[PDB]
Parts: sequence; structure tokens; C-alpha cells
Amino acid sequence: QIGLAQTQ
Repeated sequence: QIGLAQTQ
């Protein structure tokens, strides 16, 4: 489970 991810 991942709620929110922001990746760069």
C-alpha cells in the first residue's frame, strides 16, 4: 500500500 507518491 502506498497513499501518495511524488517522484523525480
